[PDB]
Amino acid sequence: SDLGKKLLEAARAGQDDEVRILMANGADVNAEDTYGDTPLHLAARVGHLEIVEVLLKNGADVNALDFSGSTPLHLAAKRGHLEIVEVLLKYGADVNADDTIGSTPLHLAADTGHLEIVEVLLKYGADVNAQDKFGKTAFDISIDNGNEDLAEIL
Repeated sequence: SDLGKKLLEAARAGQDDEVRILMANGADVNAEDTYGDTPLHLAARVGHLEIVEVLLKNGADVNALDFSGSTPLHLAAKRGHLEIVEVLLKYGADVNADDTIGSTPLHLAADTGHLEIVEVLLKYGADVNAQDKFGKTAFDISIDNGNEDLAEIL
C-alpha cells in the first residue's frame, strides 16, 4: 500500500492536514507497518490526540493488535496520554486487553505511575486481579515500585 505507508508516517508525525488528505484519497485507515502497528497505534503512542480522533471517525479499529499483542489503549496508557485513553475508551477500546506477556492497560499505567489513567481504566471496568504472565497484578506492580498512592486505589 503506497498510501498506507504515507498515512502511517503522517499519523506518527502529527501532520493532520496530510492525514486528512490521504484518507480522502483512499488510504487504508488500518494500514500496518512491519511491526503490525496501525496509524491509530502510532498516534496513540506518540500522543497526537487530533490524529487519534480523526482516525477513529474514519473507522479505525480501536482494538487493532500489533505483533506484540498491544492495542492502542496499551500504548496510550503506558505513555501517559490521558485524553487519548479517554477517547479510545469512549469508542469501545477493550479495557482488559492482554498483550504478549499478559500486561493489560492497567498494568502499564500502574508501572509508569499514571494515577489519573489508572482511575479511568478502573471506571471502565479494568480487572484489578488480572495477572501478567509472571504472576504480577497492577497492585503488585505498585508495591514493587514503592508507589503508595497507586497501591491504595489498586
